[PDB]
Amino acid sequence: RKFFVIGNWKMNVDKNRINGIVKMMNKAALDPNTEAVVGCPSCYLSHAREHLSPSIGVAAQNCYKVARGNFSGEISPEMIKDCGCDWVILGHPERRTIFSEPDSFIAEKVAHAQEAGMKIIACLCETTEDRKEGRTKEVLFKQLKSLAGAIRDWSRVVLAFEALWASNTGVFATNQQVQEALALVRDWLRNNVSERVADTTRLLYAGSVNSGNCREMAALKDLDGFLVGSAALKPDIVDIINAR
Amino acid sequence: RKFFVIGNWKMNVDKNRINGIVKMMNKAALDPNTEAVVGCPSCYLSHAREHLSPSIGVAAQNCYKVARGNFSGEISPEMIKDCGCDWVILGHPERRTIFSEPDSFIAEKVAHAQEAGMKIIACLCETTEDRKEGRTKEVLFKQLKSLAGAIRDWSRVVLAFEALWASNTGVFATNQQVQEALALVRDWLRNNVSERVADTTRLLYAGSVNSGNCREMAALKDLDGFLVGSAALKPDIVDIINAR
Amino acid sequence: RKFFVIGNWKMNVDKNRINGIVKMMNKAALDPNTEAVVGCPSCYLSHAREHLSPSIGVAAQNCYKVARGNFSGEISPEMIKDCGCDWVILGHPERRTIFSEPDSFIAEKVAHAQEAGMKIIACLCETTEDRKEGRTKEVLFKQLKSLAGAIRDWSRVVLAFEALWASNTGVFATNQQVQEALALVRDWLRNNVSERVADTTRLLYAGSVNSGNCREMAALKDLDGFLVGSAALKPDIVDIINAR
Amino acid sequence: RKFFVIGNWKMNVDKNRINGIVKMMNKAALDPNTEAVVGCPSCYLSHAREHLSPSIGVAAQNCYKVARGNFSGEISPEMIKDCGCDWVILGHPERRTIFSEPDSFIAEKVAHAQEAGMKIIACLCETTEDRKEGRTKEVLFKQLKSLAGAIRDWSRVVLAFEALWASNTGVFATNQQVQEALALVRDWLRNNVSERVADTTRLLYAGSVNSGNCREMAALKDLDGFLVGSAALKPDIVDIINAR
Ligand SMILES: [Cl-]
Ligand SMILES: [Cl-]
Ligand SMILES: [Cl-]
Ligand SMILES: [Cl-]
Ligand SMILES: [Cl-]
Ligand SMILES: [Cl-]
Ligand SMILES: [Mg+2]
Repeated sequence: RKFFVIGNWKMNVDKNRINGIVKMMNKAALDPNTEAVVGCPSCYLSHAREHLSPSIGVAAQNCYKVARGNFSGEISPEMIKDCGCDWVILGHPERRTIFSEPDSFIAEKVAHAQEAGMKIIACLCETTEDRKEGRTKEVLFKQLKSLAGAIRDWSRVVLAFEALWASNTGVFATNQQVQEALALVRDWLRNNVSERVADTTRLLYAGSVNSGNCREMAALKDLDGFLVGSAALKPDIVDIINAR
Repeated sequence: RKFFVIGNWKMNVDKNRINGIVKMMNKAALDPNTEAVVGCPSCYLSHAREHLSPSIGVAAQNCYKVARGNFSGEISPEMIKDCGCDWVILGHPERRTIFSEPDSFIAEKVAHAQEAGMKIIACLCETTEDRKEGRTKEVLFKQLKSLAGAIRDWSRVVLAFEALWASNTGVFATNQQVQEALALVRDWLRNNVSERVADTTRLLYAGSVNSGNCREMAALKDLDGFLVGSAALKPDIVDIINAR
Repeated sequence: RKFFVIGNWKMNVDKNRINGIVKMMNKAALDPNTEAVVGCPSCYLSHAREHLSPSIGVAAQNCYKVARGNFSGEISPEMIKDCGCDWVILGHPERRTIFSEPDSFIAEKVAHAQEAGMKIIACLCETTEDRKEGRTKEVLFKQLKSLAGAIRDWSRVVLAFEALWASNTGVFATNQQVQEALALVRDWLRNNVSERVADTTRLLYAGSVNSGNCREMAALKDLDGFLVGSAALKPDIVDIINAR
Repeated sequence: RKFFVIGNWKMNVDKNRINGIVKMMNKAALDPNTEAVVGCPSCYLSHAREHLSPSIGVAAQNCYKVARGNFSGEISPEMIKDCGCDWVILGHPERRTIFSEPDSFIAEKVAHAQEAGMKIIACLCETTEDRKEGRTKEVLFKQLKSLAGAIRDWSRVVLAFEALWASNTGVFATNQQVQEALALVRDWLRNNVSERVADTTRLLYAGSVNSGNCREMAALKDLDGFLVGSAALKPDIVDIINAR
């Protein structure tokens, strides 16, 4: 499983900031054995893709569930590809919570993105309430069951897990908690899809990884890389790419 | 009130289709007394702005309610301006219905778009159900009260009204019912904001307007222009801009 | 209403026969006051369009209701446009009878072809059984009601009426029966859509029309042209185009 | 039995997408021991055949049951051959389900395509309601008996089996389920046609095959190749052709 790092710029960049990040990533010595991608706002996809090293992917942060139509404010996988970009993040925790996107909606998006030839970073997450009530496994099973019902080509999927109780709360997940969550996800794939898919699907930890903790975290069992928010905007992203 | 036409491309264009529309609009003999704008998918804002005559505006089809932050899949007025575009459509009926955007959410967007210096096409709509339950006044007044609370500079706002019951139900809106809906909005502004605002604010009809019915609708008493979808992709958009 | 003649080649041509027909139509003296179109098999659309005079349109004989997807054997309006063609025939009596296409199916096709910017020849028909049971008004009203629910841009629609009891039966419709049916359709548009649409929409007679009866039928009050089958394969199509 | 791969583009391509797929397939190092075909929309048959290496066949995705006639929207094997294409897919599960094509209709098409000298990819399928109830043998034998009655020249036929219950419920058929079904089909040929026909007829699996599982599935007993949809639009089609 090739080490995989995606830096999600969320709604935190403009053209000037992207130019600086892209120049930094273009100039740095990057581990050739890491597959690196950046998550870019829809309005900057073409700009980012034209300037960034072609070996680094560019992902839209969301898309809709059909190729065309009367859906003001939405973009399709077909339009992302038209901007030169191969990747899309689907089911991001911010869409699931702030925008209340249901699992069935995300599944419709994943299914169409797959038909369009996209590569997908599909996100899983558990809330503070989920973890306190002991529903971690229940929520992950439900989210995975929904995703797997929409996926026909697992080779073009990467999965990311975020513990929302560890995002700007004053608490981080322990190494054991991270390893146990990703081991649960891999065992789900093994038992409900196939051993081949379990053994080849990259599982990411989405959390507060940075220069100071990435090498430690990159050695965790069942971890294949990272989905990073704030470190994507900083030199830390180079160290994370280089964590192995 | 300066005649105003916005052609909304929705999710129906790619870069090649935009290139054809933009060439057509750049080359067309457009009435200098019409203010013309196109509604453009977020991923093509910069492309459209860079290729479209500067005298024609470019509108994003949606935006979020703050300038920046951890909002995957959203863009801000500040980012739209960073793409060189001055306009944003807010409260479009497709967002109100398909995406269930409540008035209070649209209000937050309109307020921050006002703060950011955007020009806004703020949309009103009456559903088929609203028409049959006889609550047209009730729903339109609630929508307007919400918008007006979020607007302190009406010079940068245009209002658009869609009768959702007038598209693909078998029932067609007469010129009389269009004029009457627009006069209702205008008098609400007279009663609840100011007569100066009512006299100066452009009120648009959003509906099935094309080369065949546009000259007749452009002469309705309280109509100041059009928000059009399908015709925006056809040569009709020039005839609509030139409807007077 | 500009005189309109469409020659439908149905499934009666190969490349060689198309070359013969196209050569004949290209060289013939055609009335410039007539809008001429040919109905062409899907596999020959590009060939017909690249060889036919730019003055004469090319129409596919059918299409599906979405732009793309997992629909083996179907083509979309977007693919027809990609072949350089502007027109599609929808609801042809052969598809309503042999292929049992229901009104609601044809309505989805018309609505999507409209969204895609096609020009449409939408067909109505009464069967021998309908006429025998005195249900002529009933079936035409039902078909019209369905089509009207799907049309937003009447400027891009032509309607054609076929009396199937006049097709390879040994009975022809009289000129009086044709005028009565077309006047029925035009008054339905007056009553249920608008006077302006009734005034401007071309109504065609689909039936056995050839050199010997085209001038007489072309003088019928509510007839605006012809949807021709067998004469489209013969020099007669030139006389029909020139019937006024 | 020569390994056989058909990549069905369904209704998912335009001329641009074909040109990229065709250049990729043209430039690839393809196993000369694989017979490769692509399934092409009717309106692009000539375009695909004219741009594709002669080593790769081109199949229409459907046709009608006679050579010519008053059948708007239909094409014949004779017309497909006139476009230079040798193959036709008949009985595709999308035609059997979405378009409700009955076995008797499919047999009329197969018999006429045989008369016309076509090569045929004839499809079988088991729906969700079929795997449940357990009618695997009975409905498949109905489809097979119908195809066999319409075939006098098996050298020009390939059979494809789709477990529609898999794709439609979002799961994958096991390798034992695939081998069981193809062994079932071949044993039916052995007992009801001839040993020589069972021994020489290529049986394909129609399902979600991609670069990750194609080598595994290509080694399955009684499997002679693949009918693939989504992977035909991706570089995976090269890996599938080369899976042996
Ligand atoms: Cl990319
Ligand atoms: Cl993130
Ligand atoms: Cl602008
Ligand atoms: Cl609109
Ligand atoms: Cl044309
Ligand atoms: Cl009347
Ligand atoms: Mg008053």
